[PDB]
Amino acid sequence: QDRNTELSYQLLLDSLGDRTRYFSMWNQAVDSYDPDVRIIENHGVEDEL
Amino acid sequence: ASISFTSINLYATFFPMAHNTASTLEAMLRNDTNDQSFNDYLSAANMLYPIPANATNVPISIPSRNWAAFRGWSFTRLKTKETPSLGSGFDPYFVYSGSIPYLDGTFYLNHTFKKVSITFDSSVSWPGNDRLLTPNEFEIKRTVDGEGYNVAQCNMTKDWFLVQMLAHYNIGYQGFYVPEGYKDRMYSFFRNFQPMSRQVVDEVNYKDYQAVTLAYQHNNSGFVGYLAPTMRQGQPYPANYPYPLIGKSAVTSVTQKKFLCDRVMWRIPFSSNFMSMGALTDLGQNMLYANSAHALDMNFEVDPMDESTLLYVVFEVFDVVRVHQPHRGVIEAVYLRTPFSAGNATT
Amino acid sequence: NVAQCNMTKDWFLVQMLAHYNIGYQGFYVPEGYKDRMYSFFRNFQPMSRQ
Amino acid sequence: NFEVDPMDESTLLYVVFEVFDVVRVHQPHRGVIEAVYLRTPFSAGNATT
Amino acid sequence: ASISFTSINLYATFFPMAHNTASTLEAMLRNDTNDQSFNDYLSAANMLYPIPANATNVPISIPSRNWAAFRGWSFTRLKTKETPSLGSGFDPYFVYSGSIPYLDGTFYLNHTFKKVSITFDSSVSWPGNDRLLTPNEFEIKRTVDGEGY
Amino acid sequence: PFHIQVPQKFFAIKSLLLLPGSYTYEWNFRKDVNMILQSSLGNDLRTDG
Amino acid sequence: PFHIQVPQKFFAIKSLLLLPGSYTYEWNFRKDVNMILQSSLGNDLRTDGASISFTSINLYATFFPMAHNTASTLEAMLRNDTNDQSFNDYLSAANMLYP
Amino acid sequence: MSKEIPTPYMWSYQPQMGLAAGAAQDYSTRMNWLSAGPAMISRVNDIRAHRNQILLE
Amino acid sequence: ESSSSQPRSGGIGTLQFVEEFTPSVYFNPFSGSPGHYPDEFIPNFDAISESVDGYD
Amino acid sequence: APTHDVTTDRSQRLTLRFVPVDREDNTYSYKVRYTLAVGDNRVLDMASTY
Amino acid sequence: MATPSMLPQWAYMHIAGQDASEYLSPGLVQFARATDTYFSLGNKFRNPTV
Amino acid sequence: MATPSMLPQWAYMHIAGQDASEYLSPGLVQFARATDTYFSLGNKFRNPTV
Amino acid sequence: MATPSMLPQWAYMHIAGQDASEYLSPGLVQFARATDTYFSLGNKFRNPTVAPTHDVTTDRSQRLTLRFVPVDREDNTYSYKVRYTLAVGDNRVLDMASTY
Amino acid sequence: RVVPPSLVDAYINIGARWSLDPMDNVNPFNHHRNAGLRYRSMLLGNGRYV
Amino acid sequence: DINFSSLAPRHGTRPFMGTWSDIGTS
Amino acid sequence: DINFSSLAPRH
Amino acid sequence: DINFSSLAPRHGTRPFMGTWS
Amino acid sequence: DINFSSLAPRHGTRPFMGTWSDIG
Repeated sequence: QDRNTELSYQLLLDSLGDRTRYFSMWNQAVDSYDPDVRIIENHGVEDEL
Repeated sequence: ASISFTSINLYATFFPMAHNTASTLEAMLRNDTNDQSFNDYLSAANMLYPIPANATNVPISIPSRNWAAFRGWSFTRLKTKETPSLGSGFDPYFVYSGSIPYLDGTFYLNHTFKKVSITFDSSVSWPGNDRLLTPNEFEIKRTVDGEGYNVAQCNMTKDWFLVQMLAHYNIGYQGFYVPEGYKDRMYSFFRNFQPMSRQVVDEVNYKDYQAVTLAYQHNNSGFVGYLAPTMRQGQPYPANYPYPLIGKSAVTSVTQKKFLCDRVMWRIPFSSNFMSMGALTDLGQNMLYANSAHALDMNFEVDPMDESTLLYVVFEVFDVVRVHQPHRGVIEAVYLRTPFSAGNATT
Repeated sequence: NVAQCNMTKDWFLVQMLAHYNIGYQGFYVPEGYKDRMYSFFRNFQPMSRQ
Repeated sequence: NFEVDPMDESTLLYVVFEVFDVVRVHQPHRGVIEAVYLRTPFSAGNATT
Repeated sequence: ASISFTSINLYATFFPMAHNTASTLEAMLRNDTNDQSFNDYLSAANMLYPIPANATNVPISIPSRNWAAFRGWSFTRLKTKETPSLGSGFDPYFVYSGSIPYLDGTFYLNHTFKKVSITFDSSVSWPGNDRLLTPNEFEIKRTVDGEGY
Repeated sequence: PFHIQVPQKFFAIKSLLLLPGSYTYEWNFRKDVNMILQSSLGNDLRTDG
Repeated sequence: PFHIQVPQKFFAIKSLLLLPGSYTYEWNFRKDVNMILQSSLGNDLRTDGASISFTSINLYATFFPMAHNTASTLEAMLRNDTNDQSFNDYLSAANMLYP
Repeated sequence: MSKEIPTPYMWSYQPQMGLAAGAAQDYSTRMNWLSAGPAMISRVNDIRAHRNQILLE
Repeated sequence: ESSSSQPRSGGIGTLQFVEEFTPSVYFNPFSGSPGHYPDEFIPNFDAISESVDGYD
Repeated sequence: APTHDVTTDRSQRLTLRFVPVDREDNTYSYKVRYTLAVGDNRVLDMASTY
Repeated sequence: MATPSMLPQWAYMHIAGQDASEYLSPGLVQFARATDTYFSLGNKFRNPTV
Repeated sequence: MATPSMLPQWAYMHIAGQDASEYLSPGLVQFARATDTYFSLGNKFRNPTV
Repeated sequence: MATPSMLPQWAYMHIAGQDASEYLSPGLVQFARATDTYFSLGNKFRNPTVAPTHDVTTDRSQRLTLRFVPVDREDNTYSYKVRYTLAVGDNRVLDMASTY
Repeated sequence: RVVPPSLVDAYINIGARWSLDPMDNVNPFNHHRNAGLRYRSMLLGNGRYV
Repeated sequence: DINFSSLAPRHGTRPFMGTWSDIGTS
Repeated sequence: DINFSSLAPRH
Repeated sequence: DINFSSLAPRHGTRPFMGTWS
Repeated sequence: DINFSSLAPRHGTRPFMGTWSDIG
């Protein structure tokens, strides 16, 4: 119970190649969020015409 | 949603090694000196400690233990509704299907932590050789900072920033230049650390302040729906919602600073100088130059949250297995976990 | 078949051993050095609809 | 567990947990002052919620 | 009411003494066997627990903790409005200005206590070696003598 | 109000290792707002407040 | 309104001697009327209108009063590795039910 | 007489009246659990023999 | 000239705790009469009254 | 009989009860968590718990 | 986790080992004869039969 | 460090052990009792009461 | 002897001890190297990696950073001057790459 | 459940990079522009029967 | 045997001079 | 994160 | 006490003496 | 070539039994 290996396999594959290269076989396709959603960089709108 | 399984097969992909160099290989690996050895990538003893709703502190107690071959604490905060119970197949009370940060590493509450205390024997601080500006305790961030102990444009402590940089890349005594991309991974601290700040109107310096609540705020009237994504309603009229900070009637305002780390677990090495020096630390071998068992008590401080939360502390250890095959169709292993129990243990 | 396309797993093995030399130690994502513009992995896109 | 009387107004209970709180203060050189602060059963890292 | 400071100035008084007497003393107190030591008059961990309005009980739970070199407890009752927080230098909810019985020993609610029960491991009543005439708890006060108690 | 950390950029003491002893270190700073700030239109900030 | 005393039946905690220390203990209790109430006709008590609610559950325990010298001698000889307690399940079974 | 070659007793620490706060068996070590093979009886209890011998010396 | 303090007797230091308390191996657990049993592995025992009192 | 050399003399309860430290109520189950504490120099048997 | 398996783990789990009063220390045996007349310590330790 | 995890420094802070006339240097003790009518320094040194 | 008492356990289980290429039989070592280009056996074994336990770092009575207040201040109209009297303790060394 | 669009309009902290305070404790991987979870979803196609 | 029950490292004893229970370990 | 050094013999 | 007059110690500071260099 | 150069013809010599190559 005090072993965790599901978590530890995600850490293994961040230490071996990129996690942003998707592989549909073993279903690697890391969760992400867009950093323009979470952090909001409101810089107005380019209405000028 | 329902899911069922019809047919599960197992596939084995065999290298077609030559017959008589495969028998050489076999003979070699029936030796008990050539027996294979593996370790868990994150060698861990994993403990979850509830945080009640709006609790500000969670003490940890641990009985006396021989701490031989121990390595740093690592910790993060989870949510009770988002974490399923482990050790029992099927959790009936788990009614959530979003990302499980426990098992996916999709942490995001690391920015609520505020202090960590480490104590051995309940009377001696581990940061007790006066290694830190605040002598007992690491502080993760400062609320009420007048002594300027914060790194650039966030609440994070200078002491904390130093520890983290040392933990994940070994830099602090040669400056704080950016790590190389090789050693700065997707789950590394540096990559995911984002300072931020805004200035927002107060009431203790601004004397024309009115606290207008959302219903009575109006801005963009006659062109937008009223408190709903409905069709436009109202008339064009002067706005009255936000307060200028441009230059024409720019109001007095107070800075709010904060940071976010997502996909990072906080980490404090168990090393006399927090830089890494190979897997077995110099304080794991100093419990062989300090044979004994000590109590480990800790204290944490976190932001209140209305939702119930959990404290997830990875005690880093060595999970290591040695797998031998003495004879055909015989496989066996001896498994060892060092400072946390090596077997029997938790079910 | 290989997950979510028509491609056979016999075929997939052959093309992974010819473009990267992997398949006997398990299938894994190539390095950027290994697979480029005109290599298998970068250009292989499974898909499905209902 | 303390049994208090009802009060119309909100009240606080002030519990003092008596300890030794001792500071060693000594100067081993010119312009060097150091101190060690020990507090016994409640230390400076140990506290209740 | 408003207070200004102009001039916050520091003063010191020195005992005049021979510069051989002075220099002898310095060498004596630069040894770490001659380290000076000081302790608080009230050396205590100080913890405030709310009492809701019209409450009749306050439970306290303390984690498992070593109690080596532990002396007594003391207790008194304060009020919410008559106590400021010292942990935050900001404190806008303090509307009182009378005698603050937290920072001055001007307690006056020590007749509003009826009992206190002390236990270790939720199963051992601490002065319950039959020491007290009512063994399992102290009672600060009671109504009805009940045989002259 | 701002809080910033400013490094030493001088190529003789920015990577120097300095042994025991007492030193006198002084460096002067510039409060001209046309040299410590940047603008997006390049408009003078001393004809502005 | 019922008041009942209910034992543990699990075989590793059946007759264990639990030595000094603090231990979490947690157990779940069913509220399904069919499961916990027997009938003489074997109706469906869920359909019929049987209902139950638990109000108050406490865990009783009884300590033998023992001299502290002799109960720390005993403790010493049960905290040792070679003085391990061991139990059997009365019916050791692998339960396989086949249609 | 002899009941195994047992695990050592690890002494605790304390702020010193002159006691060592008792001792207790080491349970941050294997060598007395299960699951391996019967050929490791002199490969895992030779380890435990060696640990104890180093301790006496 | 000047000197330094008188000898002190008390508990042992932490550097010298390690050397005085190398782990012990008891090879015939609880064999023989009580009175040769280690009672100093009990963290409640006092050997200058030969009683175990913990006030629990 | 033994001369009181097998029995306590420093006062301890025979009979105790541990109130819940958590209770969860549900639609088909109930979960009750307790802290079961044994004071120093006391022997607890799990046959006598219910 | 450690060596006991096959015949070794039937002597560690007391399926086929020695006496129930030979696993135990001789002092715990003698204290489970002295006090087992009012407080049975026995019946909590396996005895094998073959 | 991992070796310091206890305090024999519960006598370094003088709440046990020696009184101040035994842990002070003999030269300080002489100085102290020859200057006390016009410059007291007996309040700077803890005495344990046990 | 006088060695650590957890040393035999560690040596066995590869937490400490010698590299698996000194621990393994010599014939296996050359087999692995030969077939390294198509059948790795390197990840089937562990290399012990171990910190120095002495002469490296002593954190006794030292902070890992210091703060130094100004001892000169000039609050001129376009410039500001500040001096600091640094103290680099004895048996310490400073790197100026971490002065800011 | 519908939100007012005036709560988060387009005037919120205009000129700064700030994450909203009631969005810091919200899971950001429970978002539909999570492009990892979009990939997995559409790798099985757009039907509810796969 | 057919269902387990093999337990007991006990005999019981009572020293002489009457039957006097407890020898209190020898 | 980053756990353990190179655990492969240098060939 | 009922005293309104200090003592003198009747001895100067430091009994202990050092050599001329 | 606007550039630097540093002590580099000597390397981390450490064994897989110690992260520090000793000094006499």
